[PDB]
Parts: sequence; C-alpha cells; structure tokens
Amino acid sequence: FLGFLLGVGSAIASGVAVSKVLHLEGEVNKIKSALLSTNKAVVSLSNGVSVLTFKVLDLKNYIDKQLLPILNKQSCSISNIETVIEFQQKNNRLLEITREFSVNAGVTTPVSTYMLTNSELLSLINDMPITNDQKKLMSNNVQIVRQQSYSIMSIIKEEVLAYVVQLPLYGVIDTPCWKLHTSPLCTTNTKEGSNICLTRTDRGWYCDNAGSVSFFPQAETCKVQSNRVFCDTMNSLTLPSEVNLCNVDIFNPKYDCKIMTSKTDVSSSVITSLGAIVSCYGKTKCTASNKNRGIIKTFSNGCDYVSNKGVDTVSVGNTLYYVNKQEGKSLYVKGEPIINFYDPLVFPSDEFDASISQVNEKINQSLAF
Amino acid sequence: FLGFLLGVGSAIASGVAVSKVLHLEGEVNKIKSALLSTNKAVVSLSNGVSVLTFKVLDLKNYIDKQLLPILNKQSCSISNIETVIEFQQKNNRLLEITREFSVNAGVTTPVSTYMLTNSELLSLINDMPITNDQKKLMSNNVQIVRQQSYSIMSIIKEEVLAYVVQLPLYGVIDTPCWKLHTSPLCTTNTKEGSNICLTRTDRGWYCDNAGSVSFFPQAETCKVQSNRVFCDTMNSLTLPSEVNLCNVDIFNPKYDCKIMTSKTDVSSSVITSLGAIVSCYGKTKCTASNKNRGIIKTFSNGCDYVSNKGVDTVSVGNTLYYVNKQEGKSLYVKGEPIINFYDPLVFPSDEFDASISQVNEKINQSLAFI
Amino acid sequence: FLGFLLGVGSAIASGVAVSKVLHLEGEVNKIKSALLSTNKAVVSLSNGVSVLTFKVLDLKNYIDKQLLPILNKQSCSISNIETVIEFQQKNNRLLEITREFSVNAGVTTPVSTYMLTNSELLSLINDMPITNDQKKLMSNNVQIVRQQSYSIMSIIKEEVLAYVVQLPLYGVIDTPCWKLHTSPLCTTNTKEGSNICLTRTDRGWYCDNAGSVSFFPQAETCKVQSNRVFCDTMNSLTLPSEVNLCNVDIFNPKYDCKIMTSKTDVSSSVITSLGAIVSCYGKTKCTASNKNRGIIKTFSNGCDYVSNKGVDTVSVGNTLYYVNKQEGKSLYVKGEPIINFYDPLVFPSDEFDASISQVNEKINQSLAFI
Amino acid sequence: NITEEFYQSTCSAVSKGYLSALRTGWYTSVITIELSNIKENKCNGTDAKVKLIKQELDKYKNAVTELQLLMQSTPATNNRA
Amino acid sequence: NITEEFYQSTCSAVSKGYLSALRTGWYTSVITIELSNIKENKCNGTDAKVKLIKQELDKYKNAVTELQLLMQSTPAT
Amino acid sequence: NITEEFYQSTCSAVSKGYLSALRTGWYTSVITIELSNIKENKCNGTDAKVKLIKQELDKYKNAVTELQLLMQSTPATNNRA
Repeated sequence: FLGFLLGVGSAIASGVAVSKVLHLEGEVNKIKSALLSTNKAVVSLSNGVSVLTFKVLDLKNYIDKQLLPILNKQSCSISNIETVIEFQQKNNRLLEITREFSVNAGVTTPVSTYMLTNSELLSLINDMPITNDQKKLMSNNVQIVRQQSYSIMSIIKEEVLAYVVQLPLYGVIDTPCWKLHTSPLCTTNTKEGSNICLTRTDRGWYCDNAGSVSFFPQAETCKVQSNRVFCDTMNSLTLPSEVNLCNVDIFNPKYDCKIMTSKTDVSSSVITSLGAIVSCYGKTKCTASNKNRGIIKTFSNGCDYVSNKGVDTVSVGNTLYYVNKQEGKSLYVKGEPIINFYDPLVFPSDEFDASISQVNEKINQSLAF
Repeated sequence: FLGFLLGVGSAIASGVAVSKVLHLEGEVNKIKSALLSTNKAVVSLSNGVSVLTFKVLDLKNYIDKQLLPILNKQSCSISNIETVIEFQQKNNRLLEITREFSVNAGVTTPVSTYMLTNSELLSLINDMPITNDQKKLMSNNVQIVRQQSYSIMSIIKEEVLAYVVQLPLYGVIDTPCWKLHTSPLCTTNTKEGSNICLTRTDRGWYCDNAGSVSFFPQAETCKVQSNRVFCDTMNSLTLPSEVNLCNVDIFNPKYDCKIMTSKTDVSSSVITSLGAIVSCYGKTKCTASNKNRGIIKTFSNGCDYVSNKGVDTVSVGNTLYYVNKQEGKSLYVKGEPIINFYDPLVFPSDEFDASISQVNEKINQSLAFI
Repeated sequence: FLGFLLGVGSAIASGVAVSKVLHLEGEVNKIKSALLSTNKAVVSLSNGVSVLTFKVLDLKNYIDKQLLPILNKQSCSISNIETVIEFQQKNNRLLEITREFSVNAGVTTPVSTYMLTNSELLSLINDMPITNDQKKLMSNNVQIVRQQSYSIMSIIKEEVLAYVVQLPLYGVIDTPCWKLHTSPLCTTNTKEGSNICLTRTDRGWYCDNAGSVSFFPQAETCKVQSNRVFCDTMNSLTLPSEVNLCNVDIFNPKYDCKIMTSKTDVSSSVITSLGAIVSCYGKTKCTASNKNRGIIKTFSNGCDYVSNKGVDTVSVGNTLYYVNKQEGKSLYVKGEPIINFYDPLVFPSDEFDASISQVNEKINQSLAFI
Repeated sequence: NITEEFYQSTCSAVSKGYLSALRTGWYTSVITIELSNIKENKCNGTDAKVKLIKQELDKYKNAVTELQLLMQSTPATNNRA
Repeated sequence: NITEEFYQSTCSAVSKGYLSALRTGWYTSVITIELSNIKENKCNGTDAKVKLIKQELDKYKNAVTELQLLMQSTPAT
Repeated sequence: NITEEFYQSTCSAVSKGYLSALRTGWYTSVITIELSNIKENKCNGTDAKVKLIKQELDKYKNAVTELQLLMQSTPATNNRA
C-alpha cells in the first residue's frame, strides 16, 4: 500500500558497468587469451574489477572446421545428414539467446536456461568468492537465484559474443523475518452509512537487518521457500525496530503506527500463513468450511479470524478463499477493537495515508472548534 | 480505482495441497498402477481427495525398448538417423517443460501447449464433474481457460514425473454483466484554478451474482470475448444490488454512492464499449474525427460523450484515441452536472476515497462553523 | 504518481477494426489476388481502407509441389531424409506463431521475430508512407519498435493465414524532453511523528509537444535510448507549458503546482540522471561513497543532493543505490525548504492529491476559525 | 549534452538535454502466410521416414485447428474503465 | 446485443448486454509423464549417430536433475 | 517452526518463524560464445544437404546482425522518477 514511498535505483547498474568496459579497446583480447586454454577463467578488467569468465559455446571451431572448408569452394556437397543436424543443435542456443534479447531490448530477467544452463549456473556458484554456506544456499535455491538475476547483452566483437550475467548476493541471512497481514476494522452498527473504519497500512514483510528493520511494502516482491524469505533490499524501507510495537500496542508512544480511515464497511478476507482474517460487515454472508462437512462457522459482523487447523476454505460474499495448509500454531489474542474508542461525531473518516497520532490531533482540533 | 479495497487470497493453495500429498511415499505407486493399463484414470489420494490423472507422454516405453538395448553394451553403435530424429522429437517436450518450470520457480501461468496440448486440454474438460454448459464454454474459450490456469511442478520420483494442473471452474455463467466507465466532472470557470471537481470511483465490471452484485474495481483483470466476460471472483467485492442506483440517481437514499473530489481539472478521454467520454477543461483541444472526413465534432468545456457511429477517433490534447468499432446503440441521457449543485466555498476538495453523504456531512460542518 | 489521472483508451482498437474487415466474405480473395505475383502490395478493403500487405511464408507452394504428390497414394514412400528435415524447417515458423497466439489469446506484444523477422520489419518501415527521418529512427531502434508493437490474429480461411501487425508511428520527434525527479520534503526533527511533510507529485517525463507539454506521470512507461526518450501519448496528460514554472518558482501565480502533504518522514534516495536526491529523516544513516576513497559525503536531516562526479554509490539505511556514471554537469540551486514556511499547527498534513493554493486556502480556513 | 538542476527549496531535480520520440498514432499492416488444404491421407506406407512426415503433418493440422479457434473469437482486450 | 447509456449528470457511461463467466473455484488434475532410469551411459564407438544420441541423452539426464531440485522446493506465486 | 498471532483489537495478524535471505550485493560474470566470421560463400552446391546448411547459416548470420544492433544500444533505463 505504501509502495510509492520506495526510493529509485537501477537494478542492473553493476552489470552495465562491466558491459561498458567490454566496449573498451583491447578488452576482448584479455578475455579471449584467458579462455584459449580453458572454458572458465577469472579475468581482471581495466577498471579494476575481477570477473569470472565462462565460455559456454564454441561455434567458431565447429563452423571453421566442419563447414568452412566445404563451403570455400567451387563444388560443395555435404557429407551426410548428421553434419546438418548437429549444426542445428549447436546453432540453436545462439538463435534463442538472440531471440530473448531482441524482445527485451538486451536485458532479460529471469535468466533463462539458454542464457545459462542449470549445470553452468551451479558451476558459477561454486567458483564465487563466497562462504560455503552461501554456496549451499544459492545451489539449493537456483530457481530463486534465476528469478532475481539479470542477463545483459554487451558486445559482439572480434569473433566473440559476450553478455553479462548479474547474480544476487545475499548479505543478510538467517535473521528473523515476519509477515504482517492487515484488514479493515469497522464499527458494526445497523444503520448503513453510520459506520467508521480503520485499517493498518503497514502490511508486508519485515526482516531484522543491521540493527534496524527492512520493510517490504509490496510483499509480492519477496519470494518464499519453505521458511526462507528471499527479498531485494532495493524494494524496502529502513525502519526503527520500534515499528514492531504497533503489533502489540498500537497506541504506544515510541512509534507512530500508520493507519487509514474511511466509511466503507465493505467485506473481504485476508488469507494468512496459518489461517484467515475475516472482515464481515453489512449483510455479507461470511463462513468457514471444511472439505468433508461444509460450513462449520458463520461469522458475525466485525473482524474475526480462524486458523487453518480443520479449515480448508473461507467464503466472503461470492468469493471463495482457499487457506494455506502449512503446519503451525495460531494464537488468538483477544482485545477490544480500537475503532470503538473513537467518537463517530469527530472521527476523521477520510485519511488515506495517516497515523495514530495524526488522527488524534485532528480529533483534538475538531473538538476544540 | 477501488482495487485497494480487495481482499487477499492464495491463488495456488488448492493445487499446492494436492502436490504435497504426492510427495508422500507410496502415493506415486498408486497412480502408476492405475495408469499401467490406460491413460486416463481417477485416483484417490491418502487424505481422501480424488483427482483426475492423465498420462500424456511415455518416454520410458520408447527409451527402454526401441533405444536402450542398443546401449546395453559393450560396443554400442546406433543404426538409423530416424531413430535419432524421433528421439529428439519425443524428448523435446520434456526439455521444454523443464525449461518453463526452471524459470518460473515450478509454477507457470498461463499453461503452455508443452505442459498440456490443445488436444489434451479438451480431453480434460470433457471429464470434469461439471454441467455441459461449462464444457462447451471452456472448449470454445480454451485460450481463456489457459490464461486462467496454473501448472505446478510436484514430484519426480522413480520413475514418474508428475505436475498438478489447476483449471478454472465457472460457477457463475450467463448472468447479466455491465461495465461502468467514469471520468472527472468539473466546473467550467475561466481561471486556471477556480474550479472544483468530482469523480465517481465505482468504475469497473459488474455482474449479477447470487442475489448480489460482484464488482470488479480493476476492469483490466477481466477478459472480454465478444459479449462474454471472464472474471475472477478473487478480484471482486460483493455489493448490494442497490449499487446500480448510483447510475440513475446518485443522490438516492438507498445506497451511498462512492466519489472522489479534487480541484484538478485536467483533460482526458475514456473509451467505452460503444463510444467515448470526453472530459475537456481549461484550454485543451478536444475533438472527435472520422477517418476520411476529419473533425466532425468539437467539444466544449465540461463532460461530454460521442457514440462510435460514424466516429473513428477522439483527440484530447496531444493524445489520440481510437474508438471501438463494435456495433450497438448508445443512449445520451441529458441532465445537469451534479457538480453545479455545490458551493465552491465549502466544497471538500480533496476527498480521495469518499462518498455522496460523506461529502455532504463535511459541507454541513464547514457551513455550521461559519 | 499521478497515473490515476490518465484517460482510458483501447490499445488495439485500430488493429481489431482491420481484423474484423478481414472476416468479411470475399475480402480474402482481394488479398490473395494482389499477392499472386509479388509478396508486398497495398490492398483496398471493403470499407475503403488501404493497408500494406506482406506475404512472409509460402507453405502452399512447398507442400503441394515438393511434398503432396509423394503423399498422393496408395503406397506413400519417402525416398530421402532431407525431405523430412526440410519440412520441419518450413513448418516451424507456423507452429511457433500458433504457439504464441494460443497463450496470448490472439494478441501478442512485443512482436517476436517469428511474427515478423528483422528483414521483414525493416522492409515494412521502408515502405510505410512516413517521413524519411522516421524511417531511420525506427530502423536504428527496431528493438523499441518491437516492444511498442502488437500482433493480432485475424483469419485462417481459403488457404490463407492472416494476422494484423500494429506498428507505432512517431508524429513527435526531436523536441526537447526533461525528467522531473521529486522526493519527500519534511521538517528535520528526529523524534517520530513530530514532522510535517510535503512532496511534489508532478514527477515524470515532460516533452514539448505542439505548443503544449506532454506529461508522463509514470516515468517507468517510457523507454530511454541514450538521450532519446520513447514515450506513448496514451500514457500522458496534455498540460500548458507554464507547468515548468513549478521548477523555478513553486509559488508562481500562473500555474497551481501539484503537491501532497503527510507526516511520513521516511528516508529514501532517488537516483537521477547526473546525481542523487536524498531524503534523510529520523535516525537514518545516509551517505554517499566512492569505491576506493570511501565516504565522501554524509547527509544531514532534510532533503539534499549529490552529483555523480567522484561518486559511485549512495546508501540510505540498509539500501545501496548505484549512481549513474553518465557525464554531464549538475547545478545546485540553493533555497530555503518551503516546508519551513508553514505553521505546523494549521498545516493540513494529509492531502493525498492537492496543490499549493489548495493547501493555502485550507490554512486560511483553519486560521479564520481561530 | 545532458544537464541537471537540483532545487533545494522543493526537494526536486530536473534532467535536461533529451530528445523526443513519442508514439502518436498506429499503422496497421496485414501479414499473410500461404497455407495448403490437406486432410486425412489414406496412405498405408509405414516406414520411418513416412511416420516422421505423418506426425509432422499432424502438427500442421493441429496448428490450423488452433488458429481456426482464434479466428472465431474476438481478440484479447484488457482495458481500464 | 450490446447497448450503452451515457449520464451527463455524473460524467459516466454504462455498457450492458454482456454475459458472465466468473471463476468461482478451482479444479486440480494430475498430469504425468512416464520416465525411465538411465545412469549416465557407458559405451564406445566414436561415430556421428551415437554422438547425437549421447548428447541428447545428456539433455534428458540434465532435465531430471533440475526437476529433482524443483521437487524438493516449495512452489509459490 | 512457523507460528502466527491474530490481534482482535486491530484486525491484523503476524506470521513469525521465517529466516531472511536479503540481496545486498551483486556478482557480475561474463558469459562468452566464440563465433566465426563468414561472408559471401563462393558456393551454390544445389544439393539438399548444403541447402539445409546454408539456410541454417543464414539464421546464424541474421542472429549476428541483430546482436550487433543491441551492442550499439543502451540497456534498459525504465526507471521511476
């Protein structure tokens, strides 16, 4: 919800820097010389960066030998069909790489298996200046590494096709992360337009990071593998650790919890990790069901919750939600809805991006008037 | 506009549940045993769930019988280039499936023809426990079905590769739908900053559904095939049917119609199904043209409309819009712009997400204070 | 930020219009008749429209002559292996075209090389009735042309596969463009919730266009090649040129500059073309560094800026930003932050979409009450 | 020649020196592929080369079948309101 | 039969006459491909036909390896 | 060990027990494909197999041509403001 607060960076600035160096006079020869003996070498570039270099395909040797002398004629005839088939095999990877680059303006993400095969990717990870625990992490999550990687077309000069592959490095590992789910909290009075609403806007992923907390407002940007959360710090805000106080005490003085207000008592559900939050208002039919019995709970007006234990689906109006079936314990923490603490006569009912204290000061000003 | 009011669901929670059951030991044996004789069977899983199973490719039979014994050597030499070609044909589908899964973290959408061919997809639809009206609908709109489906990589265990395909079910069919288009309504006073504005925020697709109305605030999520509207209920709010009253009488007592207010009188156009809404303010050039004739209508300041009959394009400022050329009749319902009913001195001019009555109560409070 | 102010158009309404004409009886014969001798002709359709027609593949000639008589059997026998491979080569483009259409519901973008090869695309551009300078522009930026193009499946009848390719034409070229970057401006108190904030909301791309200015509120939609900015006017508002006055004098009387207010003093950085804007608030650590030299600037609370000269990175909190390494000069225009001009006791601190004068009148009303 | 100005008073920056290339219109062209009409060939030849041709011919007929479905439909439109 | 009404009073238009097709649920099916066990492949003879087959079998074996990792991971969108 | 707490007072829920993997840096590697220079082959051949090789070689030359344009272009630059 708070995505417009994010800063602006360029994800591929590192790869572009290496790419521009490859455009430098004499730069191709250093790579070409280091790969004349082997297929995998570590070259230092003219701008003082050390890059792993990888030759994944040698079309030159094949063409020059099994094709070029036969077509440097005069009368040419091809020596059997396997020569044509094998060439199509060798040439295919080049055509596919060019194909992806041509519709992505030279920059692709995620990195395809054509750009870098599953075998080649695992080889790269093994030769990186990283911890053995970092090697195991990337190797067990290569599909995540791929999605968070970029392939940048660089040069095709002096019988060399070169492109930069930009892989992620995870400098923050095994710190506790938590996901905040929020849903509208409204009063439940019978008159139709007589209700006021409040919603916490700070939903998303939170991870402890370097004495502070990394907050990802677009929780969709994070990738979850079992209990491991892969995120990009470029898509985060850096907040004080006191932001967690909003979960236990939303009126705490140490942190100004962010909320939005309205008079729209519309019904919906939020599927969490181990259950479902249900905001049921008006005349909406809200239920929770199991696969065998059917309906086992009918929600009354207000904001309620059910765990995934024994619950398979949740229905709010004409919308059916499947709950996540992951194992884990849920704790229902009772407490009076804070929306009841407000006087509807002076309640600011259209704060799109506000906070607890901001709402309070507006109430004080309206009260003084 | 009101997409931020939507709930949050898990799109593949159902498919993942089936996939996890497949990881259980001996679960693989049950499917393989039921598919040893045929290609289409209904297997019951250990947590008491029954799923349709489909074997689309038998690489085992090909490799082990018509290829491997030549390699059960010793000195191996393969005859026939056709054997090499046929193997490349069979193996390609497996390579393409692996290719898609490896770049999509094991979940792909839409479901490609490699994952499930057009022939195989039509076969599945035929065996689903649903009404025949759902079968012909899905068969005539397979390209839509594909876009709304998921493929989830599950297990590869000795010696079967299995993945879950999650197909959509349309429990609501042939109920009337309508699309609401809205555009800013502002006063037309001459100074660049003397105007107040109002915009209906309840634009999107509406469909009658189970005594209520399913409202899709972000109309971009819906797919339209001729006069058929494919939508996902996960992207909808369930509203009382009285919400339709906002179209005929926005000041009706039965429903609190949603609007947004501002003082930003910028010009734009909204291309509808059978015409175009034009919000023209300030010094903006707003016209409607026919392809051969050129300009056939010039809009004045305010909110206006033109039908697609005899009109090919609409221009607002430096932006050219092509109108939809579908056939149908448009009705222009005259009426005084409701923005004229407000006093600009007490008009709440920055309600981002409000309503008719909420604006009114703000006017009363400002009026009482003065 | 102001993307919600944009109008609504139908992107393929023009191509769909042509496609529907092709569905008309007898329309195919006209195309077929004009292409029997050559591969590129200009055919007139039944509604009096002239479109460039292009035959990119002739499978009929191959199948009927070099394949079909061998299948005119009886005992069908293939003599050479080259016949099987050659058929797979010819047939492949059709299979790939069908594959893309089948997963995109008959509309693809960007346009692939299967839909239209680089040779075919360059040929079209050379034969479009367009300015000679537009031709060189499109030819040197075919990858951009591809991304801004649509391919629409139309008809397959009377042994003819026809699809419409909708290419962009650039009617505005070589006019000066500029990009406005904005970031939150707050008071500089360290303790939480004690600050008022203000942010210019008119960030995005601006281009001079036909006496006015085309404003693209969502700069992400534009594609930049060196100093060339490719944008779509559909994603723009048309504004008076006086909007540029907001950059030099935000309190100017000629234009009502757009801003938003809040109390969210969150820290961030915006990488510009030749530097970086840093909004540093609270206890956030904000620095700019050189790779070899280290930290060369530490930002204080408030909104500041650093040029890319001698700077490699900018760090705000736990986020590392790389600066652009482009060459060019930056000018730091000093001036007191306008947020200091406001009384925090009557400052409207939650205006999501407002302006300078709107904030002013709201202050006057709160001031008059007191 | 790209230049940039930062305005301290309003926390904003302008980058100048760029040249426009705005899409203002559309040009529609018709791309055609000449196909041939072939159906169930009753041939009984059954060696490797004919089987490869047959199954490749099946891909062709399946492509035509799929394309025929897309012709009968009205193409994917995804608009705001 | 599609019709449309424009309301001058509120600057809005309604297009009616459409028919619904709303996704309300999900159907889960299991698609299987029967594979065979090959553990690399030991063989001599250095000619073209086997060389193509060897490297094609290498593609096969590499595919199962990748699929085996995807089996061990948990899927999400 | 994933747990979850629901807070009735604020209509919100927190899911705990997750472990981080935040990208803080980048590793750039250079992937290379060794190509060969071929122009205007002095050959016709007019046999089936050379014809197949030639048109496959045409795909190669067209790919090289397209890649040469992308070398001259500047990557991406689709940034917010």
